[PDB]
Amino acid sequence: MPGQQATKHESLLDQLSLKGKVVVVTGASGPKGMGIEAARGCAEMGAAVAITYASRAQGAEENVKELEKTYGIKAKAYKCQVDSYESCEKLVKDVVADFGQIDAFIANAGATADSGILDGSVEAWNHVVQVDLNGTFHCAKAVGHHFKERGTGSLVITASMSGHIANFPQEQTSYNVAKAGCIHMARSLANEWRDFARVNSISPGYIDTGLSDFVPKETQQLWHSMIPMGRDGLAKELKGAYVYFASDASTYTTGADLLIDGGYTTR
Amino acid sequence: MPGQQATKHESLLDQLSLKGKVVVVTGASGPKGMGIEAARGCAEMGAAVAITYASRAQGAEENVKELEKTYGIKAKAYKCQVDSYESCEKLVKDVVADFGQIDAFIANAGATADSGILDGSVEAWNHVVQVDLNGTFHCAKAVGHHFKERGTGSLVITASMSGHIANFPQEQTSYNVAKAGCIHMARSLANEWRDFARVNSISPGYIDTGLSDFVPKETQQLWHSMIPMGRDGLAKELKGAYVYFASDASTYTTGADLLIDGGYTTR
Amino acid sequence: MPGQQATKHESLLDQLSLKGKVVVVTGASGPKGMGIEAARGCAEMGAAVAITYASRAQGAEENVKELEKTYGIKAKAYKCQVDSYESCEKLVKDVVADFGQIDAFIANAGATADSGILDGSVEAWNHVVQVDLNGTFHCAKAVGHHFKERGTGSLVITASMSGHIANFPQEQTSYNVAKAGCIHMARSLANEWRDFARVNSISPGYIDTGLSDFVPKETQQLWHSMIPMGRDGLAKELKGAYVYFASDASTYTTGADLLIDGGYTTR
Amino acid sequence: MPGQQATKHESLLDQLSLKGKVVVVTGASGPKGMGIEAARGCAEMGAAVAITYASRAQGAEENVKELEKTYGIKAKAYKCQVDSYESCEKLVKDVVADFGQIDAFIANAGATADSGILDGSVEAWNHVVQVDLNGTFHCAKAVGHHFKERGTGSLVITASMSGHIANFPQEQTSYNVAKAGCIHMARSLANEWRDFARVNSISPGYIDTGLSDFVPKETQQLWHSMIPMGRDGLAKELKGAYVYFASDASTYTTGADLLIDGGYTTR
Ligand code: NA
Ligand code: NA
Repeated sequence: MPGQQATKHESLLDQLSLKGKVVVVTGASGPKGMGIEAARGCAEMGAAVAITYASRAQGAEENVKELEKTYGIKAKAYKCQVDSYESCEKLVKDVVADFGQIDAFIANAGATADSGILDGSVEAWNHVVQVDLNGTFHCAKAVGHHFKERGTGSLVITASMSGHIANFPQEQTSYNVAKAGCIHMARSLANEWRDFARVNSISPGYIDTGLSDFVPKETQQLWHSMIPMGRDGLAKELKGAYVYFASDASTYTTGADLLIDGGYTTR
Repeated sequence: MPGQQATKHESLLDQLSLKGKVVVVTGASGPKGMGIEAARGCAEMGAAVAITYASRAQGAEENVKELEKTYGIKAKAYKCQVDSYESCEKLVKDVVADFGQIDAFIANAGATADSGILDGSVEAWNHVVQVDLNGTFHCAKAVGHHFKERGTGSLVITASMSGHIANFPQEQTSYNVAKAGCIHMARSLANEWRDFARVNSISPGYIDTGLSDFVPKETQQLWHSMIPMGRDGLAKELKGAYVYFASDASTYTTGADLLIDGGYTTR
Repeated sequence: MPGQQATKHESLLDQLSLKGKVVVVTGASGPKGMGIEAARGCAEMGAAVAITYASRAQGAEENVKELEKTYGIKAKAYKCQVDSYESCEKLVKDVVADFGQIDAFIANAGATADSGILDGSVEAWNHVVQVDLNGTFHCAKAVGHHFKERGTGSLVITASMSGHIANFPQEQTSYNVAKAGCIHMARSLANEWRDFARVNSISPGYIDTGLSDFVPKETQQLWHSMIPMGRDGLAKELKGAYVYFASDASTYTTGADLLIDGGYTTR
Repeated sequence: MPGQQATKHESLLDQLSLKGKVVVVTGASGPKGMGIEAARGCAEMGAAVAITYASRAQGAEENVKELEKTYGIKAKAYKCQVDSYESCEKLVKDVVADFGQIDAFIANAGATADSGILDGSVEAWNHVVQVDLNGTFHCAKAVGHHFKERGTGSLVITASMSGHIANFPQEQTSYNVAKAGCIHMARSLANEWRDFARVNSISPGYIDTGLSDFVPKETQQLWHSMIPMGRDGLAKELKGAYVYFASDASTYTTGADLLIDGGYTTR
């Protein structure tokens, strides 16, 4: 396939449709996460969906059941520890073997940092990066081989607004740096794979996935006052961006990043 | 504070659907241009579409007849000179009476520059600025008032990668600067209208709109060798983005810019 | 006459030195301010300095007297209404008639905005854009043709972080937009003037130029909490950057922007 | 002590002076490299420099010899392999002993890649990030502690234009990614250390330092044609920027990036 071409579709619903296509989502283990909302939308467009869990399959099995029944499409759960290259390789191999191919891959590494560099140890730095950055790389490396052979593919990397600015008042430089590396990785691979696959990143701001409770009333109040919208966003508001990049609705969009932060980076 | 709330739809198809809504597109009087494709996509989403045209009511009318016939929705043309605030004002006055409302407004003004500032005259800069910058500003302000009442709205500003880098080898700083202004304008307004409307910008790259003949095949190859995908975009590859921002599929995205340049900015 | 080569100087003090050179500063006209602190730093470098005043020439005369009696260099004042091309072109014709040449040009457009797009009028938008955006275009266009004849030059445009972000809680989109246009204008012009001059820009944050008394203390305490340095900056903190771009200390720096905001945009 | 206080000097020269101060440069073992030129510039300002070498002890010795001859300042070389945190911890400890203190730190971790993500091995990715990104973190963390101890300090991180774009036609995503994290490391750390030190980065473009390995002549022509200035930069053209961020001539500038690429990123 001499380079990636434009969509032969004039119809918008056809550009968005993922019938006959396969999409893998590394998140998709919880009930209201960025991951399952990515799987949700993709399934809604008619795509067979593969989803991964880190250590506990339970939540991931209950999602596969939900995705099948509600959207009536083939879905399966697989284990994946993005921080292990062997695990991500196995992921791509088992999926391709079960689904026959992989058209789009949505990677998501969400380890958080709990301090600044000075207060934090080296191990803790290394960890957030290994998982958040090296984790995304493995995903890309593992699936990029598949894409090059098929002469097609869309890689969607979940970054973060934290890849653009540093959150306040929480100190998490390790996390912000791995996220920025993630954003640029999207631009660099977009170019490296320019003949066969598209690469884009989405940078979400504060999104509630059900763990808002574990946050002090003050802390949240301060954050909201910096978000022009004045409220956290929801994962279901991130489903459109994911399908948008995984489908043929962006056949000319590669190496791009879309901040979904309620306007936080506007100030 | 709060301000704007998340979509009421869990379904992504319901998020994109523009049924029961009004969207106006400027400069959509051509066959295969960024403008019409933005109206086609929206119309496909089942929405009432109002388009505009600078001069010679020709292509606009045929588009109107064609948008109603293949999509079954209400449409209507309107003569508008974005470089005039009175004309935009009148545009939003009329549309609002024939359609009852405007939910989304897609602003487009692509006058171009054929020289640098040293070679161009002051008048040549004034014209590109007034049309491309002040015009988009005329659209925003005129619709802003309307949105501020209904407590809802989405303005999508069609910027350009030229607002990011300076094109080579053609000299067109006036055009560049203008678009840059539109890029940040949408960012500054996302903040200003945080209580009632979302504002986002799309930065297209080299889009073949059926006028490559007016450009030296030598120039194209040079452009092509700087575009990772090695080709020009097609306005249809842009409809998804316009529809993405103008609908309930992006209720937490305000102040964002999406580059659709085949990867041009990547290098 | 060759092109744009690296400095012939190995010593840093030699690259910074503006001995034998002529620099023009448009903002200086008062005892304090970004403009005056630029002239002083350049003068301290041994340059011949020409400064401008919008009117109320007395203040510009005072400064001229100071520079010459403090640094022992030659200096003079001229009137320039950056919003008038002819004024800027006459500004260049005069300086050169009296100085013989212009090596560096530091353009400053001071127009401020006092409201958002909705409350402000079109007249108000136009003014700020004409003065802040077009006025800088006028400056560059005026000094550009001279720089082209000599095969050398250094244009430094004073932008603002407002061109990077939207100030909070005051609404000043026109200003922010004009400022964005200016950051990109220096990028685009760095490429346009690539065979003869360099073009860079400075994006200062909150600088105590002498009007903090007007801004409510409550508002000033809010800004301060959003600046990691937690204070306003001082114009003496700008002269370092000014001589940097205007002197041979940056013969390979062109098309870049230097943020001096106390880490404001960092968040 | 509201965060960081502005320079007490009004004189630029007095602000640029580094007398009574100590600065360390990570890799100044060559004759015309970025680091030795940073070390000269600082010396010239009257600083006691402390350069390091990974293994080139003899090379670091010729430099110390020279730095002491021409500038008659105190200079000592040390061995440090940035990918080792232990080696950076003992770097600081040692310097603090021999010089009593460190006022400015200039890190320059620049190992290269030579291939893209698909042809490259996992270890190859790991190596570049560990030295270029984790290497830089080590320096920041090792010296960070010391800065917080004196409530003063400047860290100048040498990133790279590759941190902004992706080099063409050579594939080096790992390098670009590591550089991207370094740029954002500077902003995030600027915010983290807001109470005792500034942090900034320089993103040089292509620089002829001494060795640019074996790259076909035709590729080198390709690079030059993408550099508006049309030439490689020299390291001596980078010294002004290093001294700028290292001294008091930049007391309100923190969290910023300064591109020195002959205008490459401009396009
Ligand atoms: Na570029
Ligand atoms: Na911010």
